[PDB]
This record gives sequence, structure tokens and C-alpha cells, in this order.
Amino acid sequence: PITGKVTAVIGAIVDVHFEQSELPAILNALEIKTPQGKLVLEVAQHLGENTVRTIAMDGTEGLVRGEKVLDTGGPISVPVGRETLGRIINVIGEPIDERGPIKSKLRKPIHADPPSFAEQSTSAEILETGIKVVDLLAPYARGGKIGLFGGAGVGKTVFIQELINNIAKAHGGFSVFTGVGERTREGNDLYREMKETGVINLEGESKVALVFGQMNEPPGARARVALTGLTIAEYFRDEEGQDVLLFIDNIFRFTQAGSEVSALLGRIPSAVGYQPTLATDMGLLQERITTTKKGSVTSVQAVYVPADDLTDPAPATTFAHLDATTVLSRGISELGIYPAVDPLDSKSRLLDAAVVGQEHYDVASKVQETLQTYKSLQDIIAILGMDELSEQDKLTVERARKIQRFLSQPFAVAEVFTGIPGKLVRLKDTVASFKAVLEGKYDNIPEHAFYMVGGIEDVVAKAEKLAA
Amino acid sequence: EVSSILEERIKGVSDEANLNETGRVLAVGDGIARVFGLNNIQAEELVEFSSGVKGMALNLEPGQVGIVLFGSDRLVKEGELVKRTGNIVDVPVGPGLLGRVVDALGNPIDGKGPIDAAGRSRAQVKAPGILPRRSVHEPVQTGLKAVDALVPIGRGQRELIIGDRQTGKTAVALDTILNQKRWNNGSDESKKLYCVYVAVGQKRSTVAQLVQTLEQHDAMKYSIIVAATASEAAPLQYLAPFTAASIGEWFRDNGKHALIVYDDLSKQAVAYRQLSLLLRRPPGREAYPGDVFYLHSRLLERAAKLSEKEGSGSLTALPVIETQGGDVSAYIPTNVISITDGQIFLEAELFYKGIRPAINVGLSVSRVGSAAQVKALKQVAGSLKLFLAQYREVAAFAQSDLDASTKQTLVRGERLTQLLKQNQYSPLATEEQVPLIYAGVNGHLDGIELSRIGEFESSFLSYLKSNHNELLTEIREKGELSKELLASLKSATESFVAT
Amino acid sequence: TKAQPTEVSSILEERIKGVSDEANLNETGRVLAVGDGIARVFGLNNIQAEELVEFSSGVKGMALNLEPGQVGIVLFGSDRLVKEGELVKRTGNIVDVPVGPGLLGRVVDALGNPIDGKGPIDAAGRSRAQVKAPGILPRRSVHEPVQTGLKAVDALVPIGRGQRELII
Amino acid sequence: VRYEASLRQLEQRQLAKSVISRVQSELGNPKFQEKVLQQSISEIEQLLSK
Amino acid sequence: PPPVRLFGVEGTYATALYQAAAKNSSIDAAFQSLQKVESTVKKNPKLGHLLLNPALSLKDRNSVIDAIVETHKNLDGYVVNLLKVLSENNRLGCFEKIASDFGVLNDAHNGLLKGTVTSAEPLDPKSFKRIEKALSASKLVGQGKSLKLENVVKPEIKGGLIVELGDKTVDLSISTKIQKLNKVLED
Repeated sequence: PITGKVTAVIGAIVDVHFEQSELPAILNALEIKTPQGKLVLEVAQHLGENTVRTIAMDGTEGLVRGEKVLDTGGPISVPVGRETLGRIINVIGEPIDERGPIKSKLRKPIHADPPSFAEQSTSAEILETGIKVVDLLAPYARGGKIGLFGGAGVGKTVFIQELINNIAKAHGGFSVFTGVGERTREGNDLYREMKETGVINLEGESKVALVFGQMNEPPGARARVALTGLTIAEYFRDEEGQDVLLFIDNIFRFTQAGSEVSALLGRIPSAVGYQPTLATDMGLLQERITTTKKGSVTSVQAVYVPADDLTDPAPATTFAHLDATTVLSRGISELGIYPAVDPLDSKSRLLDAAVVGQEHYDVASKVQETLQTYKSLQDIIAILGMDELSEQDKLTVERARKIQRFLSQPFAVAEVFTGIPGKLVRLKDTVASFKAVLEGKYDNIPEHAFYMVGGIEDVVAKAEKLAA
Repeated sequence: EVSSILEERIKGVSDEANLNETGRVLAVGDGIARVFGLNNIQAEELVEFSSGVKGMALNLEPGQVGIVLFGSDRLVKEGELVKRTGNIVDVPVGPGLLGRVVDALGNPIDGKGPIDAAGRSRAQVKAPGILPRRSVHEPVQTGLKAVDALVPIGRGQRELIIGDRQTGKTAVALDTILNQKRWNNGSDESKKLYCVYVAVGQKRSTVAQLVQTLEQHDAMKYSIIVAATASEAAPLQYLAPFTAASIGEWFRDNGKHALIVYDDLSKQAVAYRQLSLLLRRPPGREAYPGDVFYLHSRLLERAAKLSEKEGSGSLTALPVIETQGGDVSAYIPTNVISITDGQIFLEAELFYKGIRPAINVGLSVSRVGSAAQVKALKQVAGSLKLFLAQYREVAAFAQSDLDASTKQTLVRGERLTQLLKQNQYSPLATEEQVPLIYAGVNGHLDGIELSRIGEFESSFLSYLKSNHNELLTEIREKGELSKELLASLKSATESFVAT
Repeated sequence: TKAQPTEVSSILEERIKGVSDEANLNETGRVLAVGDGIARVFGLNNIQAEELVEFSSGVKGMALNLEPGQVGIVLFGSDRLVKEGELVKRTGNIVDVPVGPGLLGRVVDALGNPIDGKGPIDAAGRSRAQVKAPGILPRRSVHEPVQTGLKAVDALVPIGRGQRELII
Repeated sequence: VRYEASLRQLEQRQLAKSVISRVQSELGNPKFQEKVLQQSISEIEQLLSK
Repeated sequence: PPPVRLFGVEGTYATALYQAAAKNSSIDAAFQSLQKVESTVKKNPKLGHLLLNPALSLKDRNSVIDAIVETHKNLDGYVVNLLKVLSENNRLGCFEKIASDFGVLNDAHNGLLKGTVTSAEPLDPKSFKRIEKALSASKLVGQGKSLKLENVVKPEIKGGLIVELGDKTVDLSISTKIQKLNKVLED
């Protein structure tokens, strides 16, 4: 029985003295029996003399030195299973959905090593999406990192909700929304809302699994929520063959949590107050986000940058990982578009000609040129007058404002919220719609016939209905 | 006499001093005694010196246990016996602190008798869970009309009062507390918000004035003032909001509602900086300790509106952050802004231009917002938001030949800006906020000359009070504005406008 | 007063118990405190500077800090693998990597492990990682063509062979 | 009333300094010896009850 | 590891010595030889106190060791290896410190409490004995632990008496009672 006695409690950095030759290995998980149930300490050093230095996950307030510790023997093993979908789970893999003990199959270590070069994606793949704006100008990609920008609420969370619905149709996938630095009140609303919109139904089926990591939870537990979440996803991917889409919240709070743990460990935080092991921490996490031969994880991450500084090293490191960036605009939401997506500031690097198909690319390039010209033209056209438009320019304006309306396409989750049943639009059919709009088949069809509709088929119906 | 009573009390102590574990200071420098002993001590536990000093034990190191002294070093010297009290910090909690200005320990610094409160409960305890909360929907009305309309506040939520130094930041806060007297008088205990003002680093003369003002407005009997004054030591300052929160928990747990105003966490930060540096822990960004985010977050999620199974209660909070140059970009402001759910950012220029409240409408947001807004006030001030938006754009149009629409906006907007002035230290009733804003919405006030707006306001209120306090009470009690009431109001306003 | 690596109580105990550990510390070491991806090893007294050592974890490291009584290896490997009091054996060679002709059409990692896994690497030799730059005397002016196929970078940037040219 | 409250405070601090004079009296007296015996035996009784 | 953990800094040498000689079960021998070399330290005060100062070489330090072991051959053998260690580590200021630490550690292994009854006066032997009896009677002594009890005179303790042993004290003082009096008769 590998046991050791607490020999320090300076902060949440608890040094434990183990009897000789009965030493845990680094990254092992220790459990200290406590009236707090357990305190999980993760061994992060060997200080020698048969003592270690560990970090704590659960708070150490009122800890008494010399208390016996028991060594689990390896990085925390968190429950996994289809059963575990629809559970709000704390870092230590215990229900915080409060609907009692998680029904589990197998439990698995929170730390895991990135798959081999061979088991990394050898050729790109384009994950299907149902938002047309997404499907043209930043098509999702399997194993991809898609970094959200723009406000929450009617912004990010509703968008995230839509994706879960779409994913369920798209594959039949699952998700795990991991929320780091989560305001627990807002999280409650999200959980209740997620229940209401039925992406979680525990009287039914719950696709998304929730891991909420509140800000009041210690920094160590803030750091470890992500690694746990990825493991859950990986059980689906590798061992249930699934394709999943894993939401992560703020990576500012990912950085923030890690930075503290480094500083506590005594490691000199590099410039702009960010840990020396900054690169590696993203590196391990975001190289476990990949398309394996068994399945593919795909991760939608939320990238909240502090002070709008993209020059900050942590955002830069994020952008290195990011394959796409989705930049929600509030101006766009104000143009009556839900999608709230800013099409000209939404960009993906997987958008290249061959990558998305030549037709798709050419259509996209035209739509980009159309929108780019529409905006620029509208700048001085508004000032000069709309009648100062050329025949070509007002053809473009006519088409463009029709495209602007065409962007409006309710979201399935937002069936209640907008009041209009969502319009799911498949990627091929999105291209088809734009080919026709480019060819002006719908430039004789009214603007608000494109308002709040989906694909080509949908706007055939609405074209008729707007008139009739 | 009184002396005899004290001597009797002294006779009443004689307890066996078998101190299971004692300590001896090895060296004491910088208020960081390093003690030999204290084998079984709990972390952060309260320790009593020979000097009588109180401490917490942040560092439990193997060879020495590094007490951080709450007390002054003046009497402390090496070798001092360190009795182990064996109790982690706890403060009296209960309704006993209503109208009681107490220090962190619980000593009544106003000396309004030894605090007799329900229980003494520990200073730090972890924040309510997901399921232990239910969403906010209950308003709270600060009397400040602009606050109530532009950024409507609710219960068990956090939302900043972030603004520039000595703009009477405390004055803006104090106004809310004063309006809580009206609601306090009211029977419902959600309407009884038992306010807690946490005066951090604030000089005792200033807090004495605060206390006196509170006494003048007879507010000390729902108010609680947790005081860590300028002199009060950095451990006391550090634990001061945590200590305060626990007091709030009794109310919250009792299902009641209450409002805790942490003023200012910026001075809390400095105390933590002092502490961290004294323990030689590396100072984080902007030389403010790295776990300041963690510290503030631990405190700030205790502000929560509990679920109805947890007896629908709350601890509303309104943290005050001092912006040194107005920089919300400053590390502590940026962090706090992220943590909280809304901010109100007072504008120094407006303050200078005598517009008190000095609120920067754009840089004030409430995320809960209109969910926690009176329906009546919501109806008659949705318009106000849009009007002000135009007014902001047409602010620069004050540099003239202007479009008639623009010139109208400018007139309407200027009258509105004056209307939202509310002289400091005079709250207003909600039943009197709603008619005035309705008038402005209907453009009735636009016609009234700017100088005569003031005369109009008080007069209109009395005119309404005389003409139809039946309407006012009806409006107040219904809390909604029906088409019939708004109709009558438009008419009533017309009648008043004529005079 | 001061902290010396021999003060480590198990080491200290051997010295008290007679003396040392029978010259096992000249060519094998046993790991002391470890973490931060660097290890402090006791022994390895015949360690060459910048040698490659193989730990029994399989992790190999390059000796960086040769200090009296201790050597601070740098672990080319993950921390979890390595554990304290592990026996480190000298590779006996300065850090070298296999070099040869049969790396054309090969993906290797930095240790020369074929991560394309197109079998073992056909490498004539191994050669030390650091090797001195050719001096002034073994240098000769460039004149060979390197054509990039990008007109700008092949008419405004002339590139030839054996050069040092930044792409920023 | 103000001078009355002030006078009460003043009386107690004056009488406090008179207590300091009594403290000096106790620590001089061989009541210091006899009460040390009382304290000694009291600790014997108390600590034996532990 | 062997009983009684001492977290002494340079006392790590004493700890090591203890466990090393405990595992060779030559601890009584060690203690006795340590007493003898400690005695020869006290009985070498000129340049054995006045050249415990760090100015010795390696070679000169070694020769100080050689002169000491010429003075007596009553040495544990493990402490001759320890003498070597202390010369090489040039530990000489905490040399009697190590001796004291091993002595405490050793006699703790043997079992022996220490104690003191600091007082404002030098108490009677009758008092010493009566208190010692009392202390043995109290469950504080559970046997396997003996006692040293020295009443000391300290003017600093004003009022009462203070018993100390086993990190357990009863501290009677006037000062605490004075304190309560002062505070309340000023407020």
C-alpha cells in the first residue's frame, strides 16, 4: 500500500513524503482520505529523499500535515460510456449533475499521448455543417480547431446549440461541451436551456455531455478539466468509432489556469505572463484533436483573447492550432441575420480550391467578390445615392441584398427563439443555391423570399410563397 | 462600578491552559513568524501568540510553519509562545450585525455592544453549485432611475461599479443602499435586502462620515458594515470580503435576499500583493499576484441566487473597482470584467460636467438586464435606450444647421440627459420614475425648457400626487403599465404640460 | 549553511556506512531528484561532455551540466516515463544521429527514428549533432543556380547553392 | 450627557492606572510565593485530570 | 525509515548517521563514542573551539581529524566515516550541532522526555519531585519515555508558573489577566 504523509501545504502545492522505494511516478494521482471525501493530488515532481511535490485539484484549506495519502497509481481515471453522456461531470469524474452516481462502463486516464504520425490524418476531410455561411466560407473539417469570436448568449451559445442538433443529423455524433472558467449561474442556465432544447434529455437522450469547470474551482482543477473532456471524447472516437465535435470554452482561462500552476511550481512564467511550458500545454491538448483511423474528434474551441490582443503569445499559439476562425458579428445580428456570423471576417485555411472542390471554390470566390464589392460599393453608394449605382453595380446590389437576406436561415435549436423552424442546409446544396444566385435565377425573385430560408429547394418554395 | 463588572468577568476566566501544541517563534521578521511546533495544525488556522496576536498559517513548511500575523509586529519578538487556537477563521453570522460596524474578527469597532449573532461560521466556504441556483428574474431597484432603466439589476448577481478614483464612487453605491430603506420597510424578505457594505482600505474618518450619514438616513438597521480600514492589516483586508460573504450566507441560507457591496477590490488586490511578496511568491501581471484571478473568482461566485429548493434566496453583489487612469485595460479590471456579469462604468467627464449620476451609458451593460426590470419601467424605457443611442450620435451634431430630425433628437436628448440627473444622496421611488420617463418618451418634456425641466419634475410629481396618487399607487402595486394607465398618463402629462 | 548533493540522505548514508558504492558511479549513475524534464544523476563520472546517456526508462538524454558530484542530464523524453533512482547507463558517445544516403524519401523524428516507418533508416554512419562551421579557408564562393520557379524570387532574389538566405 | 460619558471613560482609565499600581504590589509581595504554591498544586491537580 | 524524524538542516547528517548506524545496530556504541569525542571537543577548547572556524584546507582539515583520532580510538567506525564526511563537506560549525542532534535523536530512540519548568524563581527539589511525580502520574508519561525536568528562573515569566514538556505546556502568567483588565478598563 503506497502511502505517504503530508510534509507541506504551502498553497495548493502539497509535498508528500513516501516511504523508501514506494514512490509514485510523475503524473500519478494520489487520493487523500478526508472529510472532503478525497483530495486528489497529482504528482508533479520528485523532490527526492523519498518525497515528491504534487499539486492539488481539490482545495487544501484546513489540511493537517502528516496525514496519510494513498496513491491511485496513475493519472485520474474518469468514467466513460454512452451512459456518461448527459452528465455534468466535475474534474474528478464525479457527477455534478446531481442525478447520482455516473453509470459507467470503463474509466480511463485523463492524460493520454497524441496518436502517432501514421495515426494522424494523412489527407484533409471536410466535416459537414448545416449553417450555409459555415458551409461556404469556413467549411468544418474533421480534427479541426475552429475558434469562436464574438459575444455569448444569443451569439456563441445558441450557435453551439445549433451545432449539436446539426451533428446529430450529420453523423449521429455526440459532443462534450467543456466549460473552463465558467460562471456557474450562466452554466446553470445553459444546462437548463440545453435540457429544454432537448440536446440533453434525461427523460430521453442526451447527446452532449457537460463538463463545467467553475472559476471558483482551484486552478489545478481548471487545468485538468480539458484533459478529462478530451479523454471522454476519445472513448467515443477510438473506442466507439464515433465522430464527435467537442466544444471547449475560453482558452484564455485555459492559459490562465496553466500559468498559475507553472508559477506555483516555481517555473519562470515567460513574457506576457504566460508559463514557460505554454507551448507544450497547447501542444499535447491540440494534437489529441485529430482524425484517427477509428473515428475523428473535431473541436470547436472558444477563443476569448484578452484585451483584443492577438499579439499576445497565448492567442498566437491558438491561431497556430486554429484551422478556421468563426468571427460572429453583432452588426450581423442587427441586420436581422441569425446566423450572427460575419462572413467577411470568417475565414478558414481549408477553403482552398482543391480542398473544397473547384466548383465550390469558384462559387465561393465569386460570393466573396460579390460581398466584398457590395460592402465597398455600399460605403460610397449610400453617401452618393442609390441611383448613382451603375447598371452593373445595382445588379450586384440587387443580387447582394438578396444574398444578405439569403444569409438569414433560422437555426433548429432557435426554432423557439426566432420562432421559425430551423433550415438545415447540406453543403452540396449550399453551393447549388449560390450558383443559381450568381446566375441570377433568383434575382427576379424578392429579397425577403431569401429572408429566413435554407438551401436551393427551400428558396424555390419561398419564392413561390412570397408572391403567393 | 462598570469596573467591578469587568473584574468579575476576569474572575470568570481560569481555564486549564494545557496547550497540546505550543510553538516558539524561531525568527520573526516582516510579520512572517517562522514557528517551531504546531505539528497537527490545520491550514489557515487561527493562532494566538503570547503577544496575543492573531494569525493565519498560509505556509505549512516541514521545518517551520510560517504564520502570517494579523497583528502588528511591535510586541512580537523571537521565541514567542504560539498557542494553537485550533479553529480556522470564523466570524459571527446572523441578523445580529444589522446596524453594526464590525471589524473582520467581529469586534464592534463602533462599539455597539459585543456582537450577538446567530452562529460563528467560517470565513471561506466554496461557492453554490449549478443545481443549487435558479435563474434571476427578481428585480432590485436602486432608486437611481438610470440604473434601474438603462442597466436594470436583479438578485444574486454580480455587476461592476467600475469608475475613476474619488468620483464619489462610494456616493453612487450609497444611493442604492438608501433606496433599499423603502423596500426594507416592505414586508417581503426578498424586498428586505440586508445590505453589507465592505469598506476596504477606507480611512476611519471616512467610514465615520459614512456611518454618520447612514445614521442620518436611519439606514443602520438593515445595513451591516464590515470594516477593514486603511490601518487594518493586510491579512484582515485579504480575508475581509470572504468574512463578509459568510455573514451574507446566513441571510441567503435563510432564503432572504441581501446586497453586498465590495468596495473596492482594488485595495483588496494591493493587500494580497503585499502578502504574496512577503511570502516571496512571484507577483503576477502588473505586479499584482498571479492568483488574484483565483482570489477574486472564489469570492465572486458566492454571489448567487439560490434555487427554490434552496429556498429562493440570494446574495446580490455589486463590486466596486477603482480605475486608476480609467483603464479597464488594467490587469485587475480586465480580469474582473471577465469574471463578472455586467459592469457599470461611470464617466469622469460627465462627473466633471456635473452630471451625477455620471454613468457612461455605452460602457455600462447588465447581462441579466431587463429580465430583472419592472415591467412598467420596461415598457416606458425601451424607447429611452433607442433615443439615447441616437442622442449619442447626435452628440457630435452639437458642433449649427442640422437636419430637422437631428435637431429634434438633440433637443429631446438634452432634456432626457437632464431628466436622468438625480442629485446625489436623494433616491426616488419607482412609482415616480415611470411617469416621468413616459412623458419624455411621448416627447412632452421636449417642449418644456431645459431649465424648467427641474421645476417641471418636482412639480409634476406633486401634480401627479395630488391629481392621481390613485394612479401612482395602482402603477406601483400592479408593477406593469396597462394601456389604460399609459393612456391616462399621456393625458395627465398633457394637463401638467399646459401648466 | 549550504546544500550539497551528497547531503541527500541515502547518498549520505552510503558514505557513513563505510564509503561509496563500489565504482558503479563511473559509468552508470542512479537518478536523484527529477522533474522539469531534467534529472540530476549521481555518478556517471566517466561521462563525456554532451554524451548521450540512456536511462532505463528508454529515455535518452544529453549531459548538459557537469557539476562536482552530479550531472544534470536533459531528458529527451516525457517525465512520466522517468522515475527516481533509475539506473542510467552511458551510451558512451557524444550525441550523434545516423547519417547517410538512404534518408531520401524518409520522415524521421529528431532521434532518427523513422516516423514514416518505412523500415529502419539506411544510414551509412552516425555523426555528432554539433559540428563546427567550415572556416574562411574551406569556404568557396557560390555560383550554382537555385531556381525557385517564382519569378520574383528568381529575378529579384537570386539564389544559388550553398548559401544562407532568410525567408521571413 | 457628553461630559458624563467622558467622565466615565476617564474614571475607568484612571482606575486602570491604579490597578497597575496594584499589579506592582502583587508581584512584589510573597503572595507571589504563596500563590505560586497555589498555582503549582492547581496545575498538579488539573494536569493529573488529563 | 528509523524512528523519530528530524528535519534538521545539516541535521540531515545526524538523521543519516542515526539511520545508518541503526541499520548497523551500533547506536549505543555510536552514542557513547559521540559522547567521548564531544568530551574531547570540550576538552580541546583552544583550536578545538577556536579552530572550528572555517579557514582549514582540505588537507589541513583532514589533519585536524587525524589529530583528534590520535587523541582517542573510541569511535563508532561509522562516525569515523562521518568524520571523513564532515571534513570533506567542511561541516565544522554545525559539528557540535550534529553531535547534539544525534544525541537528542538517539536518546529519543532510547526514549527520554525532556522538560523544563520555567518559573520566576528557582523552585524547591520537593517541588521538582512533586511535579515530576505528578507528570509521571498524568497520562502524558505513557512509559517508554523518561523525563528531564529543569526548573529555570526567568524574570520574563511574570506571574504563575509554566510547565513545559512534550510540546505541552501550561503557562500561568499574570500578563494575560492584566491584558484583559487593561483592554476592558480602557474600553
